[PDB]
Amino acid sequence: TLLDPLANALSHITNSERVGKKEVYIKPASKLIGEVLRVMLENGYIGEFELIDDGRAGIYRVQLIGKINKAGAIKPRFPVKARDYEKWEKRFLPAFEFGILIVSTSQGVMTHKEALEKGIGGRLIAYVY
Amino acid sequence: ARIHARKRGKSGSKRPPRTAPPAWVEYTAEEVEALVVKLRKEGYSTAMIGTILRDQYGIPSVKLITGKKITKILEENGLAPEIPEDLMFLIRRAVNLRKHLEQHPKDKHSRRGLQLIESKIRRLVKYYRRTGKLPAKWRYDPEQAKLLV
Amino acid sequence: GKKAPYGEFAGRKLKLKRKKFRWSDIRYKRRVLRLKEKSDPLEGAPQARGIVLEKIAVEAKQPNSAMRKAVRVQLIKNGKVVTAFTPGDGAINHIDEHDEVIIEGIGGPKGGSMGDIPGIRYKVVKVNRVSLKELVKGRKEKP
Amino acid sequence: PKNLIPMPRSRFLRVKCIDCGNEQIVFSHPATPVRCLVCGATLVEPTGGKGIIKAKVLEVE
Amino acid sequence: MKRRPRKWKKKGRMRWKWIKKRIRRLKRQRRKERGL
RNA sequence: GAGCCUGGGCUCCGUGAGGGGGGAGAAGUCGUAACAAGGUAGCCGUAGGGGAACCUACGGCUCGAUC
RNA sequence: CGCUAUUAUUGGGCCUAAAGCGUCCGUAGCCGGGCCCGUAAGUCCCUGGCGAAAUCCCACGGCUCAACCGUGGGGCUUGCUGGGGAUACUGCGGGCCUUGGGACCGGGAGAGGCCGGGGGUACCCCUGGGGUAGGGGUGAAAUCCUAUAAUCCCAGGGGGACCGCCAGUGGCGAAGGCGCCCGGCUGGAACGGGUCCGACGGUGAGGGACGAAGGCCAGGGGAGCGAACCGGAUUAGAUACCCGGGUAGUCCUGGCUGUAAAGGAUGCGGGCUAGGUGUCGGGCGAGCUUCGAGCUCGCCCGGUGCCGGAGGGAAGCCGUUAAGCCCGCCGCC
Ligand SMILES: [Zn+2]
Repeated sequence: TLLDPLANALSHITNSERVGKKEVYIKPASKLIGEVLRVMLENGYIGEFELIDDGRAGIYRVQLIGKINKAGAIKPRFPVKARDYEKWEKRFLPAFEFGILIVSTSQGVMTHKEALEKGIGGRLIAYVY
Repeated sequence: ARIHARKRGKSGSKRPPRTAPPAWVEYTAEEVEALVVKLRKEGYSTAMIGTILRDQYGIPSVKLITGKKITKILEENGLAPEIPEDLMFLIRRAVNLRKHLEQHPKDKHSRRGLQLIESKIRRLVKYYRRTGKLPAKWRYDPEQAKLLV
Repeated sequence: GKKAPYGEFAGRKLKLKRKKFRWSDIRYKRRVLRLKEKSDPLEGAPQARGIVLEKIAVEAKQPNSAMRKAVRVQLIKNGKVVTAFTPGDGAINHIDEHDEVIIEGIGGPKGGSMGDIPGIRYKVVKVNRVSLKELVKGRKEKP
Repeated sequence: PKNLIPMPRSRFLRVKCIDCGNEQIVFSHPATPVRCLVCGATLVEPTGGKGIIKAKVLEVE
Repeated sequence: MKRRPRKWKKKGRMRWKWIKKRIRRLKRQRRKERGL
């Protein structure tokens, strides 16, 4: 059955990118999905997402701009310390500053660059490039 | 119905996303509750009570109009069932099927149906124990279900 | 389907899975059960001393045609009898009976037989404390 | 845009009973027989899917 | 019996079913010669 | 509490009249079951039969050809 | 040790190359929908006390440089423990939700299963009637039946198995498998649904239930077919293929065995990635109508087939009924 909606959101985005779509709909919404999309917009990988209220659990409408090669969820959500980000960069990304690891911290959801600036670690939940 | 047969049917209801009740409704909350109680005393189940309210009285979503559910109304009053309706329905089915198989020993295709019914019963029993609508040690026994029904 | 188990709290079962299927490799099984130490007449050594009982000849496998010269050897460690090859042209003329001899491996796949020789696993190195290479050339003399 | 938010194809109807003249709101896809609360006559007969109306439809909500 | 569907290809081989019958005969004789 | 004696329980090892299969080996014989519709289409499962590859029956597959 | 992604967490495979249990139910464990409140066990940061020396990395200095030795800075010891703070994720606890799942109602579909009754042709035997020299079978023959009247035709009586055409690329069922008609008892699915409950879910080691043919036990029955066997031909030989007979068995009652090319040779659930054209069931909308539970076209849901672009693959080929991309669990190599 349904186990993880974030993984599904990101796989749907990847496949629609591969075949050249413009708008994509994500049916079970969540605040993690909201925050991940917020990070992606700030870094310029999408455009103009909005939230829609069905009576069940909202929908997210997202617009694409042809900038994503691969996006995915990281399972299991590994814990990571402030001094141990390069291992995972090498494991998930193709070059040294190319893409973003999305990290969940006690201070909120952010990229590993922001997290390193603040000197904090947390949990890995997504990669985008 | 996917639990055993694994067919992906979709034949349900389309409820619109409403925050508030509509104005074309003729009845008020107190009249609605009184109707619920009357139809219970006539000997109806919750689901039929609601179907009748929707078909003959024009009431959508007792929970929209009132702020409560049918079973909550009946518990506010003294007309709720001691064990839940779905479980009772399943137990009745099992009891009837068992008396059938006492006279038909070599059917052999309805016995699997019995087994499936009783597995469903056990699932629900395990849930209702956790939630508290049954004691933590309640057990399904056919010989005593014969009297439950 | 997806490889299993992949969960955060499933390490016990992962470890068990790998332990289970590792017994399907012959190398691990032989190393952990010590089967070569149990069937090897050299008792895990690189060389062995023995005494010559009989000179013999073996037929080469087809499509080759030749008689490879060999010798039967009783091992002073345990009394077991094995067959060993004598390399060189004329090496067999330098070996008498009741001579003592040093035996090593012939060099083959999985520590075994080599080339067109059927079922010979060992090779002669020394005769009465003298090298076959030097005997065959003609430098030294057998004592 | 598309079939995003599913919405019902059924409707509620205001109908008139001829003899008694009563007005009544009823459902279009019933599963029970629908009667008048005064006469006791039948106003909608149940089928698969949509009911067969046996009275007058004044209004559709 | 554990069977291997490879054995049923009748190339380089006699038919598997008859190999099986032979195997069973040898087994029974070994049993009623071991004493049982 | 050694050691001796006695009845016990596992394990490894060494021998045995006679019997049983397996593997290699320039080269002994009997037939030709499988590859072509391989000369009765082949194969699975079960049971009975036969110097030997094999044969027959019941149910199954096509990994089977021609009109 | 590496080579070896030939042990695979990083990082492998299971249609045809080794590999998906015969199918299902479910125990432990593993994986688990959305919102609010709290907690701070996991998780993260900061600071105190420990983790001997040697051995490791760096610089400088002393032996002609170097190896070596010394002085300092780090690391190693897979971690333990006392405190301070944070609360996104996981866990625990307490309230809400309805999308996943279960329950209920309604008009329908279907060879799903059990019990009982009534029937249909065909085949075998027997008794009467007619008629008289062959029938049968083969590639050709022979055994065999027949003058104690066969084969063939007619009137009757009795028996045991099976349900033709319609019949399908069809339907139901977990699979195995299920076809004459009528009646009774019963299992499950789909569609329609501002009906009820409110995450009750997925998978499933061990364990259990069902499970073609054949074979076994006990009691019956026995038309046709027919392993074994007995004859006749063919044949270099014939322990075979062909022909004529025939025992078990095939049927019923009650039990055991638990096996198959038990094959889609393709484990089960969920989300996404062009469709076209057929067909079955339900619903809706339009036209026709012989007014029919009827005909035609289109659309939604669910089943079952054929073709095919991107894509995938060693290729054969698969291709929204993936052998593609993602999230899980079991079994096997
Ligand atoms: Zn009226």
